[PDB]
Amino acid sequence: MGKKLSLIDFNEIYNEENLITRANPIENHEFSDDGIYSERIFGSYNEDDDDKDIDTIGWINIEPYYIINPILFTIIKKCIPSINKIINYQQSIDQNGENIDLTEEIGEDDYIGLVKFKDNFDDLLEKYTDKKKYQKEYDFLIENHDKIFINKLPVFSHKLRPATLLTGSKGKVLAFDEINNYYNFVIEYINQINEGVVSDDSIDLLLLPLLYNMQFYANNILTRIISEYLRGKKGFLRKNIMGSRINFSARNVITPLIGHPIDEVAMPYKTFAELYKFQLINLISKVKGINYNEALKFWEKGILGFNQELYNYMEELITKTKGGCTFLLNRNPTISIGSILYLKIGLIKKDYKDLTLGISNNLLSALSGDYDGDVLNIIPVFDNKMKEHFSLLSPQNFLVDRNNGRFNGDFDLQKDQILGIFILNN
Amino acid sequence: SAAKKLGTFSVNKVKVSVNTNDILLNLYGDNENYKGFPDIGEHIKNQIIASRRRFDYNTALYELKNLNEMRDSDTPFFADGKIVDIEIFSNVPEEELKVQKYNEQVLYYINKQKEFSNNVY
Amino acid sequence: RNDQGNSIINECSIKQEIAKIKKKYNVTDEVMKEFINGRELNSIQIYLVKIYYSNKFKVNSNKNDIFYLLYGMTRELGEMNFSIIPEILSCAIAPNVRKMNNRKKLVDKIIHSDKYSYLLKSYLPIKNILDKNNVILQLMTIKNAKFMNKENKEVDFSTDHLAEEVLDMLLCI
Amino acid sequence: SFMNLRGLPAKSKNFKEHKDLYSKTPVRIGNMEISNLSLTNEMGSIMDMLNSYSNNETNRRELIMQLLTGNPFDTNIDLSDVESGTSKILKSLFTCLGLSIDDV
Repeated sequence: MGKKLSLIDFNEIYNEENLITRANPIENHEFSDDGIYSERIFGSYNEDDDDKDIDTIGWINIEPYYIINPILFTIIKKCIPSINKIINYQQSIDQNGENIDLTEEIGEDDYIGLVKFKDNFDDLLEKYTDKKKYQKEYDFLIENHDKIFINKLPVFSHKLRPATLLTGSKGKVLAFDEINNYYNFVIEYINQINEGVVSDDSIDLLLLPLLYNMQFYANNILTRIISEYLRGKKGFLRKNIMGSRINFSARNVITPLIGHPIDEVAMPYKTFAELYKFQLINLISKVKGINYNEALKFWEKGILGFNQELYNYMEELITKTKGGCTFLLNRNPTISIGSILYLKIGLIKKDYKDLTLGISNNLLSALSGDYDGDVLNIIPVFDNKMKEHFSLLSPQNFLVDRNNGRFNGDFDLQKDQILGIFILNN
Repeated sequence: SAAKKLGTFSVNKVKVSVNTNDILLNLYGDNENYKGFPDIGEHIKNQIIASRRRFDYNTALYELKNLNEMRDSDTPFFADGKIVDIEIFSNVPEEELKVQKYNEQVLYYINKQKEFSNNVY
Repeated sequence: RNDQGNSIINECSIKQEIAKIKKKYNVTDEVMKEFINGRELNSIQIYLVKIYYSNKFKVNSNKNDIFYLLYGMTRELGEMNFSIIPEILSCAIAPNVRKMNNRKKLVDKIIHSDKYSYLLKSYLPIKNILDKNNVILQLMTIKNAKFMNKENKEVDFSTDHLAEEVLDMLLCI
Repeated sequence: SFMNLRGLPAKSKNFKEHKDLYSKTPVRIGNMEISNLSLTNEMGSIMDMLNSYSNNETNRRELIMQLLTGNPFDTNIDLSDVESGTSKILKSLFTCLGLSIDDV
């Protein structure tokens, strides 16, 4: 399933409120409400109170003359080679000039511009059609007369668009990303068509090359906004969609610890105070009884300097929780079986200056770490159903080898304890 | 004892800006001794050097009240140690500082620095 | 830009405050409709609401929340010597909204209050200049408007009543 | 802490200006992170976690609401089905490209 490609007709999609008119983005030291930097439709950059969402879509009319869509254009170039030349109108001397004066007529198919090519699109396709190589492309064109020509052009949210108005040292510089740049040209270019109200042949002699640059810039738009927005690891499709940022997280450096079973681990007081901030704020609101704001004040004072009462509160919290306030520990970069662990908090370190995370020695091999300075990441877990689901990630589950079904060697005794047991036995 | 031996110094430099809008708070001392930042001999307490309240003309009736106690929505600064040296750059005429009670400490320091410069010159 | 944490904390504080208002005077929706009696928001009125709950929280300005807040607030002062101010908060705003003058003798008496004197002491750094150009503290005394009560009544009283009771209200600040 | 223009977590400059006691810069989940979390047969659970933490504004808000009050010892979260911000912005990407959205 998923989000399916289809160049659905824009006319039934398009809405009158989102059709932008020609205007400069700025106006008298203020963003114009009619240009691409409109606040009427299109959000507010500094303010997030805009009830309308960031996913509003802007829109440009080209109904007068329909234009081939850029997305299928490359496919078009496949079905008909060098259609860029056919739409390229050099057959003109009034304004284009004599120039080369020698050109490839190719049966007068070339230098007819976009309008004529649209008029005889079927004939040109019949002229350039390979039943053995380009047949599939021509068939997919057959299923798609309705979508080849597009009458509406969309534009991204200005809040999504990182383009900003900086104040350069020379002067106020509208530092836009390149996107709207071409878009501006586009709309400025379309201005000429709605500027060219008067009818005369020489105008059309200039109007057709304007359509040529229209399609050229449309292809520019698609290629550019796919170059970086949705390409590579910088691209949006991999940076966020699969994995993203986490708001409840911390990271720390690990040190050995003894006197406890393998599963129990201890966390520094400061990081535990920050992670479960709202659990403590809840308990403190209940017990103090006053509103949550003064409770927030108390919690601030608590993280600022060591307090006995707050430590008692967290001790009660660890004692009385259903799941023991477990979390996920993962070791950058996780490339081995069970490189993530589901561990349960056992003790809060009392010493304020201590900031290292205690961990039992036997877990060193499974997560492939060392006390040399590795930085490991902790993700707390809250939902009870989540606790049950991630119970399969507990080290007790990893105790069985999913490879051979024997006792796991990574949880086997490490170096020093092997030595000591050897002394005891032999 | 050995760990007590491996003592190491550390020095930090931190700058704070005060505009016409934001004002300081009397974090240190009584009403008479208005000092938003510890003096040279003093040690920074509670890991906070100073703080500023964002004054507003409208919010002058509730938020600006209880100047001695910090409000929830303010801007503090965080450090540790003891003040070693202070350097102030002021772009405002001294008359305002004279009529500013919450700027007596900065005025005193400015006068001290100016006297030093006069003597050296 | 602005974190959601403190805002949601303020919202939950608002909700628990509404719960306490409901608990204290065994009120519900019907008495709420009686208290609003078709009235609408008054700017100086919501400003008073913000003053009274400044220590507790910041007002979100949601309509029904404000009206419940005034219900609790009005009754709260209804218990002690506050006599006329709750009557004014009961009234709706008349369309004569202006700023009448101040009885300077009463304001001088206000300055004479050692209570208000120690407030000035806590506002002394602000008092030394900001008040001298324009005292925001009593500026609202200039901003006095006219009210149109639901019980076919209008506000007509001496300013000593607010001079004293609102003084106590700043004592609650 | 402060969210970016995309309504997502992002680091800030408070730490350098000494406005934050701790560094407080969030961790991001990467390729093998999602992979290993999907080692367990709980893809719905992983999606729920991602939506509750950062992706969905409404879901994170309702998480804070439920979590603040209620029993501190027992947290019984309840999640909605509102479309996440990431999915909606991807929808904008596709529709403005000329692409579209059509499940099944």
